[PDB]
This record gives sequence, structure tokens and C-alpha cells, in this order.
Amino acid sequence: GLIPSRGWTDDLCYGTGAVYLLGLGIGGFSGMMQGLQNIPPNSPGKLQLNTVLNHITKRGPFLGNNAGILALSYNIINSTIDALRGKHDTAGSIGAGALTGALFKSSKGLKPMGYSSAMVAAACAVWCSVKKRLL
Amino acid sequence: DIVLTQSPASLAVSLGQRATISCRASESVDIYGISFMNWFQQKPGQPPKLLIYATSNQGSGVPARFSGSGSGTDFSLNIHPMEEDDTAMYFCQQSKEVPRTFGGGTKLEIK
Amino acid sequence: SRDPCPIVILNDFGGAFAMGAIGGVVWHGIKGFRNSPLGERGSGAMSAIKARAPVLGGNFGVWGGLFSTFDCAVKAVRKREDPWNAIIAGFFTGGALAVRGGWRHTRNSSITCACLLGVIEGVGLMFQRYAAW
Amino acid sequence: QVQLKQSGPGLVQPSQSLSITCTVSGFSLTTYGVHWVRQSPGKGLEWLGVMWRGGSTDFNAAFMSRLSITKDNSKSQVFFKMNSLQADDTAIYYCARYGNYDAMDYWGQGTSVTVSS
Amino acid sequence: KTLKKTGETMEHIATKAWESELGKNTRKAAAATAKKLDESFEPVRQTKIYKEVSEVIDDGESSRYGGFITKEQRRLKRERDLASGKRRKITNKVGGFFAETESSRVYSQFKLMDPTFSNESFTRHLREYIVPEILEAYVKGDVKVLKKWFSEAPFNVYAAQQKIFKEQDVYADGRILDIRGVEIVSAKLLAPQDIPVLVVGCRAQEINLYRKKKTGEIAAGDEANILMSSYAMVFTRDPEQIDDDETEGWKILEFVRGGSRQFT
Ligand SMILES: CCCCCCCCCCCCCCCCCCCC(=O)O[C@H](COC(=O)CCCCCCCCCCCCCC)COP(=O)(O)OCCN
Repeated sequence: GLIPSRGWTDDLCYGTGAVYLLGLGIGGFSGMMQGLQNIPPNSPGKLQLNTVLNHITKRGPFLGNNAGILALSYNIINSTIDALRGKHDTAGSIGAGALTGALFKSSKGLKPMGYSSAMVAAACAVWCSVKKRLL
Repeated sequence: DIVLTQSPASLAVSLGQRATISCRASESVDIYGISFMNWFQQKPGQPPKLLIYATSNQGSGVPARFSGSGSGTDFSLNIHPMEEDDTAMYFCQQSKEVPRTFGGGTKLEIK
Repeated sequence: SRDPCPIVILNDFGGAFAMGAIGGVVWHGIKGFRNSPLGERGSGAMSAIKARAPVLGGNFGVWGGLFSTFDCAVKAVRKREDPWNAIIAGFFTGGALAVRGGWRHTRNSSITCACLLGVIEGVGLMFQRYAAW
Repeated sequence: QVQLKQSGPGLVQPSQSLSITCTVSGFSLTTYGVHWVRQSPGKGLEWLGVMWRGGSTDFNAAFMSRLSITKDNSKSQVFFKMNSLQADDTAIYYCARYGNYDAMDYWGQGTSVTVSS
Repeated sequence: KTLKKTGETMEHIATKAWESELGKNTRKAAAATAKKLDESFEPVRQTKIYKEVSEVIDDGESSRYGGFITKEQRRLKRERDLASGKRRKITNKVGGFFAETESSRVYSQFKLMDPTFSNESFTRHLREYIVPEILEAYVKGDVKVLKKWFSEAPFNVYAAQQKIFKEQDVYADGRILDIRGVEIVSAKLLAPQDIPVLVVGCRAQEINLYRKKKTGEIAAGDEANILMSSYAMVFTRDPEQIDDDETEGWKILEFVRGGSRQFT
């Protein structure tokens, strides 16, 4: 099907770029909605455009770069725990997610571990269901 | 350069009490609001020992009983409580301008 | 060889993101090591990596991901494979990313990037000429 | 640890030259500087010159015509010299490394110099 | 004049569409649902889980990417944290990597002054409080704030400039719209005393204009002229007055504005 998966770098590059663009679009759209509610009244056109663009280009990069690092670390960890394990399954991807979320918030403590590792593992769970359904 | 006049020339206090040594710079030794007045201690057969730098900062490993204060042109060194160990010769040294100049020294003893 | 053109865009968005994030781990891990105090050089390298490696991945990721998008836009229109595809693609990607700075900064950044890709394309062309001998 | 060690001559003949070498260890002369200070008994501590952290020298105006301070980063040595010594130059010569806020934190052991015959 | 004339047509077309009865009604209906959507999800935000999940995704680290922290939301956030939160040859070359350097001397001194100091901890404090507080005062001519932060050298340059404006009866009322790139550019020792300083850079969007004091009309700049200026700050901390409430020791030895270019 789509998304050539001949190697492990093509998984690491298509996955990092598909989740980077999902962070940019979602973060940009989330910023654009926020920037329309933060326009000061009686502002000229050049400032209203500037106000919205300032929110798009702050939430855009923020979620894009945070989703891309999680998609890098997942793909590095997923490929690593495929080589040792010798195969890929949904369980191997879920373990690569929960372990990615834990390493994401290593310095934050232990309470952030659970929230972060559950979300990344759940996102992998959604991905593993979407991956099977689409293919 | 800056003539640091240090008083008293000699001082004798008992153990556990506070001994105060004063310095009086001819000019102001402040750069960016930081007074560059270093305090040194010299036992008879040893090189000088940095106690205080930048008028208040303890030297590396200097006991907490050495306190540096003052600003502008009047500075002070307080040893409290004073132990039998720290009987020595104490100098004030301005590091604002070249040449660096030292105080006349204050011989501090035990009663 | 190269994957289909409307799909390599994901492979260039994510392949450039990986080049900047790993390139920003060595760059800012070293930079954070030199700066931090004597007893905190390993915590200052972790803090510098976490703060700045994601940002360089996005900077690389969007430049190398827009350059690929415009490369497919030129290829799907110009319908050739001449090295002026990367010249025009580098032209539009440098001026797109510099669009908030005005119409004079967009022009200067367009000309700078197109000329920058001219040197890169020229080096490759001269490289194969020497290799032919 | 940090340690400054001096190797100079005592009992300098009058109208001769004095040379102290301050071999440093625990730090590099590229990142730190070394003051040169003298302590007479009748004139007290006094500053002769300095090897600034960058590598440039600066001397006391009363000794600038005599002093000469040069370093050598590779060997971790600072060289001090005075062209002519009289009876008033007998004292103890220290090399003192200076740190933040020009704090002479580490000092050499001192070179007891005598000028007589 | 093609770009300027087209901009007027584009601005007027949007102005006509924005003021159109259909467009305004659609915007109001969309805005009304936004209030309902937030109100519907408002109880979810009150949940303890949402506070922790939001503190994991964002954590307040999105401030690296821009934003201006309004003066009221800047003082309240500061006082809140202060109340609870802030209250062979290759081996030789490898050895030289771990050796002390001028950057290490500077950073170690500020760590002696505050045991919590780090490049990340101060850059966070700079980005969230110090730089916005100084830039906002700089553009608005607030000399009460800049007196605390600026040293006597950069403030006397500022208060001499503010005396020129008073002679011509204009007052600065500028704006900061976005601050980006707040970083400790370098850590150097100011020779010959080896005064440890941090060189801080940033890029602020800003509207620079001056209004006549008596009337209030434009006297310089334009009410809509955004500039992407770069600021260089030299920071040192004083060991005394480190217990100061506002500055807590930190002082600005140099303040240079440069690299101003148009933005939007
Ligand atoms: C602050 C963060 C905010 C983020 C906001 C945006 C989040 C976007 C979430 C998107 C969820 C759906 C992901 C769709 C990915 C499409 C990938 C298409 C190309 C592709 O197949 O790449 C795969 C990798 O995907 C992947 O790697 C995707 C799974 C990993 C996603 C992790 C990042 C998202 C985290 C979301 C929660 C955030 C929590 C923050 C604490 C390859 O892999 P393969 O399975 O074929 O490999 C097999 C062995 N080589």
C-alpha cells in the first residue's frame, strides 16, 4: 500500500513527518482559533492579522516539534525493540509508546510518567487500529 | 592610586567576642555598583589568605564567622565569634583600578 | 530509488526533522556542556538538548519539507528533471518561510536561497565531471 | 587541586636581576591570571604587576621600567623579572592567581629575596 | 503602487465582507457556539485530571515559541509562584572538554549566589518575567521600572533620551506584541576585574510611536507599524540586594537595541 516501509529509516521518516504535520496543523489551527479570540478591539487590519499569526506560529511549532520528537523517539524505540524481539506486533508498538511517554517526561517526576505514558500508548493504540483498518 | 587607610593598626579582643576591622578607601571602589574590596588574612609564615571578595563574598572555604560589609569608601571586617586560631594580620585590598593597593594591615590578637 | 513525489513530502518533512533534532542534540549537548557550572555539566547538556533540539527539528523539518513540496509542485508542472527544479523549489521555499518579514525580505530570502541552491547544484555537476575523467 | 609554586633566587646581589618562575597547576593560564605581589616588612604588601587572564601585562607605575612578566601557557609557568634591585627590594614575592571579582584566591608560597652582599 | 493598491482592495474586500450582514451574522453565530463549547467543556477543565494533563502537554514550556505576558498576568503569576512555588592526543583533547572555561567560571559564580541557578532556570525567569518587564517599560518610557533594573550607565543613557522627548513635549506609548528568542547568548567575564556577566538576547515585535503630550496626535512612528527588533542585554547579579523583591540582585549593565526590521 501507501507509505513505503522497505526500511526502518522510512518508518522513522514517514512517521516523524506525518506526526510533525499533524502537530503543525492541529497546533496551528488551535492557535488560530485562540488568536481570533485574543484580537484587541478597535485594532487595525495589520495588527489583527499579526495577532492571529503570532498564535498560529507559536502553537504551531510547539505541538509540531513536540509531536515530532515523540514520533522520533517512538520510531527509534519501536525499531530497537523490534530488532531484539525479532518481530512487530501491536503489543510491541504499545510498549514502544508507553516507554516513549515515560522518557518524554523523565525530569518532570513520576506523576507525569503515568499521564504521558498513557497518552502516547493510547495514541499508538489508535495508530495500531488505524494502521490495521487502513491496510 | 587609591590609598586604603585601615584602622585600627592593632586590636586585642577576647575569645568569642566580635572584632571589627575598618578600611577607608581614598576614592570609591565601585564598578557597576559592586565594591571591589577584598579582605585578606596573613599568618606570620604563610602567604595571605583571601577571606572576603567583592566586599561581602566569603572566599572558598572561609568560615562563616568572617563578615564583610561597607560600601562607597568605608568598609569593615567582623570576626564573630573570634576563635583563638584567627589571630593574624588583616588587609583590605581594592581591585577597582590599577595599581592594586593594600591596606596597612591590622594586627589582631587575644586578650 | 526515490518514492513517489506526492508522498516523499512526508519523508522529507520527517527526514529533515530527524536531521535537525539529532543535529541539535550534539550541537546543544556540547553547547550546554561548555556553559553550565563545574558540577552541573551533564544536567546543563540535558536541559539544553530538551529546550533546543525540538526547535531545530522544526526549523529543519519545515525548510526541508517545504522545499520538497515546491519540488513536487515544480516537477508536476514543469514536467522535466532538469536541475532547475531545485533552483525554483529553493526559490519558493526561502521566500515562503520569510513572508512575514515583508516583500523585500521575502525577495532577498528568495534570491539568497535560489543562489544558495545554485552553488549546491553546481558543486554536484562539477563533482560528476571530475569523476568522469 | 590548585597550586602555585615559585622557583626563584634568594640573596640577590645589589644592582642585579631577580627572576621568579611561578609554575602553576590545577588551572590553565588561558582561563586565569596571576598577580605578582610583594611584601616588605617596612612597606607592607604591594602590587608589582599582573598577567591578565587574556595574556596582557600591566605593572605598577613605580616598577614599570624594571618589571617584565611573561608567561608560557604550554608549560603552565609565569615568569617574573626585575632589571635592577637595591636594598629596598628585599621582600617576599608572591604570585597570586585571581578569579572572579579579581579575588586573589590562590597564592604562591612566596620567594624570600634578600638584596645584600 | 501595485502592491499598495492591491492591499487596499484586499483590505476593503475583507472590510466589506467582515461588515457584511451575512458575514457578521455568521461570525456572531460562530462566536456564540465558541462560548457554548467552552462553557460545555468548562466543568471538564475544573477536573484535577485536566489540570495535570494540561500541565503535561504544555507545562508552560510553549513560551519559548513566543508570546507577550501582559503586565497584570505577569505580576500575578510571579506573586503566585513566590507564594507557593518559588518560596593519546585524543584523550588530551577529551580532557580539555571537561576543563574549566570562562563560561564555566561565570555560571559557577551565579550558582554560588543562588544554589538553584542554571541556564534553563534563568532563561525561564528571563523569558517569563525579566525580559517582558524590561522591554515593556523601555517602549512605554517607564523609568520607575528601568531604574531598578538598569545600572547607572545604561539608565543615564535612557533618562537622557527621555529628557529630549520632554523638551519636545512627546511621550512614548509603544507596545510589545511578541517576544521571541529569549536566550543567554553568552557568559563572559568583564575584564580586568573578571565580573561574571550573562549576555542575553531576544527578538521583540513592537509598535514604536510617540504622542504629543498636550494633544495626543501622532508625533513619530505609526500606530500600525510593527518592528522586529533585536535586543542585547548584559546581566550581572549583585551579591548584596539579592533579597530584593523585584530584581532579586539581577542588574543590566548594557542594553542595546538593534536589528530593527518590519514585521507582520
Ligand atoms: C504535546 C504533543 C501534542 C501532539 C499533537 C499531535 C499528535 C498527533 C497524534 C497522531 C496520532 C495518529 C498518528 C498517525 C501517524 C501516521 C504515520 C504514517 C506513516 C507511518 O506509517 O509511520 C509509522 C509511525 O507512526 C507513528 O510513529 C505514530 C505513533 C506515535 C505517535 C506519538 C506522537 C503523538 C502523541 C500524542 C499524545 C501526546 C502526549 C504528549 C505527552 C511507522 O511506524 P510502524 O508502526 O509502521 O513501524 C513498524 C516497524 N518499523
